[PDB]
Amino acid sequence: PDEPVKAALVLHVLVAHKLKKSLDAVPLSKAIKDLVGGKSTVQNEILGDLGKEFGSTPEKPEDTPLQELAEQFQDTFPGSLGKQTGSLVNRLMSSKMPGGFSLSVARKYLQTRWGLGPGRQDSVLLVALVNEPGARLSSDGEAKEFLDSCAQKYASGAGIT
Repeated sequence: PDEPVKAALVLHVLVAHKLKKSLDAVPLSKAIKDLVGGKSTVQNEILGDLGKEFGSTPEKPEDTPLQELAEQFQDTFPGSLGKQTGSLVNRLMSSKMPGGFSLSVARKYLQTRWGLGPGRQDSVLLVALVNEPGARLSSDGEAKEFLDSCAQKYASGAGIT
């Protein structure tokens, strides 16, 4: 069941996080310059977080849509955690979660309750990153409806259990 991350599960997530939009809400099949409109600050900031650890920069950003970037990047993507792509995960993990909820106790619960594996537990924090709560969760038991619903949206992908 275990397989590494696809760039359409790690970087299509990130460009939906900057627009504060949903997964189906972006058209997914058009270029970055046409996505944001004419804001021209987030457009240079999308290439800011698309160029940190990711073999940093492609041959040209604004010619490919959100798939046709990633089909080029699969031979360059080693299945990394993310330096500051994956640091937005820790931002959710400290600002919106109760006291005593760093990534040690979370990654235990993703395996010992549902069963995902470390190759698939990267791609379930990112579907937690697109739907963040508006406030910090006031109890440890609030991770039983927030974090469990991320694996149910992950069940709309490969669909294991």
